[PDB]
Amino acid sequence: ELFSVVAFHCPCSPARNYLYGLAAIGVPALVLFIIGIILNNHTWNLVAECQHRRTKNCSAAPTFLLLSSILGRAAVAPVTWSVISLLRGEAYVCALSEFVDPSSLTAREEHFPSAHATEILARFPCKENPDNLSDFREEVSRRLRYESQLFGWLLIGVVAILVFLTKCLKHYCSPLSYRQEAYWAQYRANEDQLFQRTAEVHSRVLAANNVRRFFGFVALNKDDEELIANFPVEGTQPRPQWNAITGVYLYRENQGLPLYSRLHKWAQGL
Amino acid sequence: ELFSVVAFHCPCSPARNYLYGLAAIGVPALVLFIIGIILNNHTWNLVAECQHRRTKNCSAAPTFLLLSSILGRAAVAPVTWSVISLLRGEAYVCALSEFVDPSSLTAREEHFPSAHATEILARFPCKENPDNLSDFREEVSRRLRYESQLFGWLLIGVVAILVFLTKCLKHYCSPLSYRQEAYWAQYRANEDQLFQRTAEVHSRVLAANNVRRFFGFVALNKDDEELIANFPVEGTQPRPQWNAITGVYLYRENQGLPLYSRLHKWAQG
Amino acid sequence: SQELFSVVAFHCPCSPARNYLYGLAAIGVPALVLFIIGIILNNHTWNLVAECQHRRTKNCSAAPTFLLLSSILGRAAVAPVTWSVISLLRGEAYVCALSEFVDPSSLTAREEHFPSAHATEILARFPCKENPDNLSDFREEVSRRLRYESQLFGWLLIGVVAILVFLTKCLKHYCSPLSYRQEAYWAQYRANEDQLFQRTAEVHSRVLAANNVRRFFGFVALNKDDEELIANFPVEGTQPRPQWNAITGVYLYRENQGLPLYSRLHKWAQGL
Amino acid sequence: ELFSVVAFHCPCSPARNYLYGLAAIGVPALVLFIIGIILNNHTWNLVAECQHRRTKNCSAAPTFLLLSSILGRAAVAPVTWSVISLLRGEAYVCALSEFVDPSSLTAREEHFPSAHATEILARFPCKENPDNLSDFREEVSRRLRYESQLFGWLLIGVVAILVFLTKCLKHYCSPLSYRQEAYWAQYRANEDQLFQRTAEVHSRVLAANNVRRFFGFVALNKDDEELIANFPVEGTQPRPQWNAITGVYLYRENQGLPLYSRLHKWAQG
Amino acid sequence: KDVMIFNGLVALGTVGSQELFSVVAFHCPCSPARNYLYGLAAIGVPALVLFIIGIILNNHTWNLVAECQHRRTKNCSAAPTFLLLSSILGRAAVAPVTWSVISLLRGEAYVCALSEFVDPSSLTAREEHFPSAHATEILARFPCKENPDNLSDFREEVSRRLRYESQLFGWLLIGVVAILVFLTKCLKHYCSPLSYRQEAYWAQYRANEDQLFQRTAEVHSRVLAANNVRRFFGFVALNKDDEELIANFPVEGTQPRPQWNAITGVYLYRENQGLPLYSRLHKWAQGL
Amino acid sequence: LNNIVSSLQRNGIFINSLIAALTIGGQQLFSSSTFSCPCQVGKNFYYGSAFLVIPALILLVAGFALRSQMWTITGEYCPLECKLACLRFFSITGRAVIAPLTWLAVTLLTGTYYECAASEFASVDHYPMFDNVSASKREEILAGFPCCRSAPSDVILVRDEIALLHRYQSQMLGWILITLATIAALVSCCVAKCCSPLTSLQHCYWTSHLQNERELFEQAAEQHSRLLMMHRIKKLFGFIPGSEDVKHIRIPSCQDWKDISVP
Amino acid sequence: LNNIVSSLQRNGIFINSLIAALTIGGQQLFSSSTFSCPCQVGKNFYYGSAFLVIPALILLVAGFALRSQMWTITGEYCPLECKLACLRFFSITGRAVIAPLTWLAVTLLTGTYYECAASEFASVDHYPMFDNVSASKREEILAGFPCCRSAPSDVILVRDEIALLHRYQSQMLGWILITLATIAALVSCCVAKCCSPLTSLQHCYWTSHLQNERELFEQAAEQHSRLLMMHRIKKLFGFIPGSEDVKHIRIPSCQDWKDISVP
Repeated sequence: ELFSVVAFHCPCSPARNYLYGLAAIGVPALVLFIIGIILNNHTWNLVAECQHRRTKNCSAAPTFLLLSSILGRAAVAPVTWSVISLLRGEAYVCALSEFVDPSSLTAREEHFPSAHATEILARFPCKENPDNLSDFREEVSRRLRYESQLFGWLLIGVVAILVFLTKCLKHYCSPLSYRQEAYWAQYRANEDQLFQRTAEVHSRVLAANNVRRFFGFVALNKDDEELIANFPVEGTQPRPQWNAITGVYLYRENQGLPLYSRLHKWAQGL
Repeated sequence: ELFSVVAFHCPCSPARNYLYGLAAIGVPALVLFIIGIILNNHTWNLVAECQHRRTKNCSAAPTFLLLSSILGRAAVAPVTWSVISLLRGEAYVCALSEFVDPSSLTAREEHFPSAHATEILARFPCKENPDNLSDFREEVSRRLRYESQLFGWLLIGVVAILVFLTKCLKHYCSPLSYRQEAYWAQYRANEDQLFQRTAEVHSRVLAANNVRRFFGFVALNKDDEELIANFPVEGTQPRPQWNAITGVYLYRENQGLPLYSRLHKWAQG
Repeated sequence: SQELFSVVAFHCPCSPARNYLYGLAAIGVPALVLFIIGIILNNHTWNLVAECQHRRTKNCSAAPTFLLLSSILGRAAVAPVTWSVISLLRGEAYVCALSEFVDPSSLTAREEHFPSAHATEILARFPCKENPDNLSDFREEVSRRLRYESQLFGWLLIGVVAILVFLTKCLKHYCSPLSYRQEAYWAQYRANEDQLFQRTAEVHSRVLAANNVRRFFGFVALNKDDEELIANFPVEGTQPRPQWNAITGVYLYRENQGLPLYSRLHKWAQGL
Repeated sequence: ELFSVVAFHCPCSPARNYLYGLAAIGVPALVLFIIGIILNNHTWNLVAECQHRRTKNCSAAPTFLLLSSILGRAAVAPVTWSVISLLRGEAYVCALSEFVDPSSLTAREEHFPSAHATEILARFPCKENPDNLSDFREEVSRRLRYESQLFGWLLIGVVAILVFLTKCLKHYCSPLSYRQEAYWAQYRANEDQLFQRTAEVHSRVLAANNVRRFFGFVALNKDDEELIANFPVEGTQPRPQWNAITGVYLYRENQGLPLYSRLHKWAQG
Repeated sequence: KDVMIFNGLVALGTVGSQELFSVVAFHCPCSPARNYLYGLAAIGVPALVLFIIGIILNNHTWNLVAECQHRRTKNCSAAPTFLLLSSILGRAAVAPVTWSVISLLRGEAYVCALSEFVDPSSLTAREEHFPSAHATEILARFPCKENPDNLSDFREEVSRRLRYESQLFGWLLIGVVAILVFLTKCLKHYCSPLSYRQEAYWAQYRANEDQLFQRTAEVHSRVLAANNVRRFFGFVALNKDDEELIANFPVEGTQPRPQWNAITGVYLYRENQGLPLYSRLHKWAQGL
Repeated sequence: LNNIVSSLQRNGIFINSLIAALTIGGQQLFSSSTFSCPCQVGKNFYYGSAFLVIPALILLVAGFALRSQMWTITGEYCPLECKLACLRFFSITGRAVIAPLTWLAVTLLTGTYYECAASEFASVDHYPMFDNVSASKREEILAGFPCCRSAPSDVILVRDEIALLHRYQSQMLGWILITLATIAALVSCCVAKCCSPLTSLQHCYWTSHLQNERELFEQAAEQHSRLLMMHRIKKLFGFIPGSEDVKHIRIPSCQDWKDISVP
Repeated sequence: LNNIVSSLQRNGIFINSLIAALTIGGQQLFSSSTFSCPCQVGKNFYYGSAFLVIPALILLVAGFALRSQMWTITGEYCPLECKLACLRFFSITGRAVIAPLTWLAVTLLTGTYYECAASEFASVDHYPMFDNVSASKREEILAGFPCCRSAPSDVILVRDEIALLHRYQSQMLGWILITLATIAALVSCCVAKCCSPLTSLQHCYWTSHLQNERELFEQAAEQHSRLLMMHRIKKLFGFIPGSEDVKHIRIPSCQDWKDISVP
């Protein structure tokens, strides 16, 4: 019942629930937004870019074209949570039930009291309303839910246009045809998955090369014995060599031919 | 349950629900429509055509045949969602509840109050009406649902006629016998399968040849060894070479023998 | 286990100046117990201790200790937080703690029918439902404001952690001289060495046990798979304590001849 | 079932139940404590060590740390049963029911009789109280149950710190790096498993020779002959040699090389 | 181990039987000076009996008798007697104790016992209301649960105070047996001449030899009988397994009568010039 | 798997436990079905007493008789041979007498049989209610209430007390009998471990040898009879049955059937 | 597995127990279905008595007749041969008579048959209620109440007592019979272990040999008949059936069918 713990509980109190409405919708949005940045590898080679130069000589022209991608590939997660809450309507109705104008209620005559209008309107989300106002609550509850469900649908539309706008500009302003970018897209993932796979193996071989020197032998599984018998190592990769394959790469052509990753630029010996 | 999330909940209010119903059906259609353009590769190369020339050399009339294809193919998503909502009728009745004329109401004598008309009619879809008007509530509910379904059945009828006119004229005015077009339509959908398939293989092979020069070897599975052994790579293809196989292509013939795709045109030098 | 869960479940004692002591214990102590478990299992805390033991002079400065000490708590302070947060979101712990501190005049939803004879006593009885029926509206009112005050803090606590984690992660990559990518290999090396070490320690343990039993019983009984172990992995003796003493201790990237060494063991494997 | 028999039954009687609470808790703790000592192997060679010296030749200080291991390992059962009883609270309320000060009672106006304060306060846990004081029976029970749970949580906290304190100092004060203790611990477990495994094989072979010598043959299962053939016995092993590989053992070095057990010391000759 | 599971099944067996017994057949005779004897017999009689089948079914018991009858001098050393006596009790005397404690723990056995002895003047919460002549008789009817509701107030305290005594008494019994087992184990190891690894090896050997002895003895009976069948018919019909035994096991013949007597009785554990002997059977083979 | 069951069947304790459980179940079924406790004043002790003794006696006789070896023991009866006969007789008796002991114990523990049995023997002079100057109706009602007659005339409570008393006594007897039985077993075992000349291991081996040779000789006798009959057929009909008969056939006449009718 | 069942089938005790259980079940079904206890004053003892005896007699005759070997025993009847015949007759009788004994015992234990049987024989002169100066209505009502007629005229309690008395007697008879039966068995066994010249093991071996040789000779006779018929066909049709017939065929004429009609 982990989902049962994070379930919404509207605190019916004036000037108080909309804070809770914010902090029970914004915070999971902020958590989801942060996770998107942290797990996105394109944000670390950005940080390591300004780290190693220590001067920030590079201007904002190459940064902004990448910086949007950092948020874009990550900002989807908050939106698909922000929109879901609005569609459910629970988040908005409890947030704004205090602000309903006591002169804008319909479907009933002038039966709304004026002693504590904000207080009595604040308790509508909790259904703790006297039966003489049940018409009023089912009017405010359905009206506010509209406003949320209207905003949620509108928000989906705005993303539905920004994505199409971006996907057009990213293909109209870039100097490469899309069929070549798909290759360049199919190369970044093809290399990275090979790199991670080959990093683990060259780690294990180096490890088994040290434990042996400490025990005289190394315990390895039957399939792991193939690894040592196939991929011998002579040492370690120097730090400056490790420092030339970290960072941001922007389509540097070489002698009339293209290079698709910063590693590739080093592969030719550049 | 995502069904409960995207459920159509009618806000019974005057001058308010039709605005909601407009944005509760049209917007998903817009999203469905946007998806169709984005995924359809026939629109990127049309965009890619506009970027390389930078001058608008190509005339609009030759491109209108392809321009109608992207909109036409993607038009299923709005229609298959606009129609389904109309036939269900929930979207329309909540939208047009407040426009029903009280004087033209039937099935009952002239006892309909007129002090606040739109307020009562707006509340019909939510069933929040006194039972003294239940006959009126049901009568408007059925009549409004009738117009939705009649509009819905009209909508599907119009699309079917449009498809019939489209396909009949497309085959009539095309300069190739329809049997050849089937072979052609069995080519572009066949090249793109091979071209995608070798795109990865000539990528992964180029991936391995880069890691190996760095680490000193490359981890591979049993199948991947065949990729490196059978298909060796030497370098990369020039950027202008990539530029010659992207865009639109309209049956340019060579010497009297057809070229079916722009890549095939480049394959003859 | 329905019986085990029932034992640990919260039982709020409705009494003044008493429940918030229990509320402190019913959450703080399980947090403290979880935190202690976090320290012990963290292998980095032991070679930290062993570093403070072998040198006997406090050779390392604050900076080498500070950088590691952050990892000790970070890999371990998760457990208390995911327990403290889960408690606050439930709200039962908080409402029991502060049920005797709401100001009676701040109450609403009812006129000044709130008795002032012994305010703290009647307020403290709210969480256990032990309230007069005439104040059931007040009981719910406090039962919601205090639930809110817990829940807002529970969500607020998660937000603060979600900033520190991002701030800590960003600062480490910007401050460490290594590229982020080389750290991934370094992380991928400590795990491989440790797993191979522990697995291969067992085998070099069993062989020594097998060798010693043979001298006593006159022979040794092995399973089908253990028979290969004796022949494939023969040993000649043991390893001196100083040799065991050069591989237990915090290691921070001593480069050699321009080529990195990734752990104490690796430095020893080069005889440096 | 078993739980029904050993189910706590509070004797509602003054000056009497707290005796029952002690026995219904201490005795289960005392019994479980004994099993901890009895099953533990490190306690017998400790006793067996006193057998051979018989004169306290070895100092008590080096052997103290083993005594810390025997109590620590065994104490899990009494604590995990003492804690459970405290958290349940049944033991404590019946233990301290009759000691609640009537003056400090609250949640009710002063209707508490003083004719038999202890007696009526003794009968509270067993529902044998006047209903006019039923609120008191809830008030006293809740306060007492509060005290039990606080002690339970404090106790588990102190055990939590002591486990850490005795594990922080043990690594600090031991003369070996913690990794050597990792090998040493993995060696001890391996030795005992292999040592016990050979005992079955050595006995079964030795018994075969004696039975063979007296029936003229032996009846064997499928793998017994393999045991007989592969592992023949040439005799037995002298008692004093066995005595050299029994008893406690401290880390002692030989020619700059460690010896992890007496059996290792014996095997080195 | 094998010993613990063997004891565990017996402990479960009596507890279930005790639960079964306490349901079908236990009716406290509410008659003065009759339940008291009935209560005592409701505990001791199953206890004394269950101890008896423990002695009879123990194979080692007759081994003690055989040596005692053969030697007529009790020449058996203290240590082997310590082994056997602490073996039979640890294997047999467990059952009565488990029955004894659970009977006390449930309390229905004891509540009958001291119901006679309950002091009418010791009652509290009200003035003592019992005639000087029928006070004993009315108390004897308390356990039957047929007492009038007027006497129900006084009955519950009495039926619980004794039930308090039973559970407290039952727990105290557990303490004594638990302490004794701990005390005996230390005495067993302290007074033994050989370390526990030797004791483990020896007791582990004793099971293996006797298990080997039993299997061989049954086979030796079959092969000896089969050979006599051949002598009496001139031919023998055997299945696959038994026919292999006769071809693989030659018949040594009949062992001398003293040889059989030499392999029964108690073990003197006389080291053969420093070489240990772990049973009489082992000594006989190494002796000749 | 079935070999394990046969191995446990060889365990005498298991078979005796099975016998005891079966006897207890049969006794319970018999009591719940066909007891009815006849309530006649004249001879009611007879019915209960017979229910107690006759089933025990018939079970004892059945246990003694169902063992075939006791017939051979008696035939030998009608040095070491006497000792061996005594040992075998004691061992067989044990299983012969376990079941009736179980029946008596369970019947006494239940108490119904003793309740209806000695009911008219109750002492009523202590109770002042039973005056009965007639001195005959007293015995009538005394035998009348225990069976099914409540007779709600204040006597019911009295009768329950009487019932209780008898029931109490019944329980004691059962346990008393149990005690004696166990004691007997012990001393009986003493004899089997005092007068026995063979060793404790010698006795078990000898018994296994006896069972093995009995089964072996029975199999050999069956096989010898089979071979003799085979020989009779191969001498009469001229061929061995079960083999290739296509060689020769005697075709016996009418006189030949008479010869094989001798045995 | 089925071999074990056949092995237990060879156990005579098991088959006799099966017979007893089947007879008890059949008796219970017959009593619950088709008894009805006719209530006529004139001849009611006849019905119950016949229900007691005729089923027992027919079961006894069936048990005696269903054993084929007793026919051979009688044919031999109509030295050692006499002793062997006596032993076989006793052994077969045991199983022949077990079932009717079971029927009688279960019927008496149930008591209904005896209840309806000797009901009119009850003694009523002791009871002062039954004066019946007519002396005929007394017997009529005496036979009338036990079957189904309650006749609630104060006599019901009396009738129950009478019923009880008869029922009590019935039980005794059953057990009495049981006792006698067991005693008979014992002394009968004595004869089988006193007049028998063969050893106790000799008798069982000899019986196994007899059964083996009987089955073997039956199989041999069947095989000899099969071979004779095979020879008849291979001499008439000229070929052996079941073998390669493609060699020769006799093609017999009309006269050839007459020759094979002889046997």
